[PDB]
Amino acid sequence: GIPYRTVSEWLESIRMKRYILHFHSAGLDTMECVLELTAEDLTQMGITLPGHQKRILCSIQGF
Ligand SMILES: [Cl-]
Repeated sequence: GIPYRTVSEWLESIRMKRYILHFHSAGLDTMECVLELTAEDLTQMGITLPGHQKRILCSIQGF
């Protein structure tokens, strides 16, 4: 990939679309915006549950 074309498609595929507003209000609206995200970025974004951070960060590493 990137094997996803939209942030929304990517999040849905990893079952984290519950965090879609968190990504948009932090101005991350394309796949290229997310490639270098860290657990610190997620926390600051309000995504703090560790298994969810892991789900998201593992997915990006898997691209
Ligand atoms: Cl993109």
